[PDB]
Amino acid sequence: MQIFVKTLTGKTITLEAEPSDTIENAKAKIQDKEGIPPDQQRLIFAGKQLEDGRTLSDYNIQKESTLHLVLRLRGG
Repeated sequence: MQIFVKTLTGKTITLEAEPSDTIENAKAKIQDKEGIPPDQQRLIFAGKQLEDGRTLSDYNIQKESTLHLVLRLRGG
């Protein structure tokens, strides 16, 4: 799937993932692009706060669907 997330800084990051992938994994993939450890990340999906240990599927990110990720930095 094509994942798009906007950072606190308005930066668009594009990632590849499946519904089966975890939120934790998604954060790790973002880190590789953002440079910010998952510890400092606050990732929200369609206004709903994401929990670690969950899947993307659990939040209705199904195959060939879309995502609505809003990412903030801790301290911001």
